Amino acid sequence: KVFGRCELAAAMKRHGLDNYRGYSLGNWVCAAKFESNFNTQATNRNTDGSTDYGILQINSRWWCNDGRTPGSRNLCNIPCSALLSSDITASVNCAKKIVSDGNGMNAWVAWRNRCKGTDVQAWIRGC
Ligand SMILES: [Cl-]
Ligand code: NA
Repeated sequence: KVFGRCELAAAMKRHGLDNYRGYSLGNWVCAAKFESNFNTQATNRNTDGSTDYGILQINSRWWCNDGRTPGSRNLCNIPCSALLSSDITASVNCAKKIVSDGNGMNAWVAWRNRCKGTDVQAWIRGC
């Protein structure tokens, strides 16, 4: 599915992402907008052979097993296919692991380049 902004904010809140590890909800909405355009089926192939999956574009080099990323790890203990459903639970639970791993939300390329250092609370305005 492709979420609307406030619909996704509400779903992320129901999944406990709001203020997770101190990151307010707007951070997560901004990250999803710029990673995937709020699209649970988004995929992106990288020139290192890894792929980014799902609404938070979680990458197969470290976080999920797709069977095709040489020498990679699977720290979320899931197949990457689980990140390509319309239910965001697997993405949220893996994001919670990622964000607790030692670099916070800096693991997300789109967040660190396009969200961090902006007024991210604006992403939940009107919701
Ligand atoms: Cl604004
Ligand atoms: Na992997």
